[PDB]
Amino acid sequence: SRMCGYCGAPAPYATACGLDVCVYHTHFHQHCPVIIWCGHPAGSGSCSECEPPLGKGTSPLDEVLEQVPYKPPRTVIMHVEQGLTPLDPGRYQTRRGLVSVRRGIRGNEVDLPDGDYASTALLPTCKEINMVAVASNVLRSRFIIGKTHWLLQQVQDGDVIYTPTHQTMLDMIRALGTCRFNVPAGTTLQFPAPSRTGPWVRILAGGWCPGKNSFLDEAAYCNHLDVLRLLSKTTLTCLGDFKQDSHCYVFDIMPQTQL
Ligand SMILES: [Zn+2]
Ligand SMILES: [Zn+2]
Ligand SMILES: [Zn+2]
Ligand SMILES: [Zn+2]
Repeated sequence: SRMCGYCGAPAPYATACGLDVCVYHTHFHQHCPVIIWCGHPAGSGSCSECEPPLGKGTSPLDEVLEQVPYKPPRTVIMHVEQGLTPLDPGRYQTRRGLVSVRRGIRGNEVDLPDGDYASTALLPTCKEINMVAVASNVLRSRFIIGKTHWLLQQVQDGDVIYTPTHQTMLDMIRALGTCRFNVPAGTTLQFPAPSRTGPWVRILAGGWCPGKNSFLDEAAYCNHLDVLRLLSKTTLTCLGDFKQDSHCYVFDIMPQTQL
């Protein structure tokens, strides 16, 4: 049961960039195309139903997306046999509507009859963003105004520490000492071996993973969409300089603490 990334209402449709949207919000997403009930992009004028003009979006997500130009992927054919496809896991727009492809024991599982289907993969740009949750969680978050001794006192084994780059991830691992992590695939840096115990250290672009308390290292330098993705699922304790395009808009609303 998918919910609208803007307002939280039931979302039968999705943007090309991966945001779920309700009937209303199909027409307020200027960033990229939204295929609607008639099968055409909203406001395209391909038929009577998609003739009405688009509106300008009023979510700060829409402001963030002004700096992220939509790059449309090429149409690829999804071969399906015995409920399996060669195409990677993800969400795809087809003539049967939206279709999910999930990794399983046998391979990439997809709930479609045997055949070949023209498909357009949705981008991960706005994957799992929920602005209703962001508005709630940001007010119960905290930006903490090196002072790594503070982090060691507060951090626990069940916590998760998100971090922007491979370099910042490496430096966080050295500062913590004993900690769990997965070494990023295709990295030029020399990471140490992950311990059996300790707090998890995860690369920000990997998205949200369940944890007790969550931290955002160098929050001012972090990708805006990834931050929103994180605040869609949990409150954060943000770290580093407040400022150093600019930092994400959420940090103007977020409560602060010194020391
Ligand atoms: Zn909506
Ligand atoms: Zn979009
Ligand atoms: Zn139409
Ligand atoms: Zn600001």
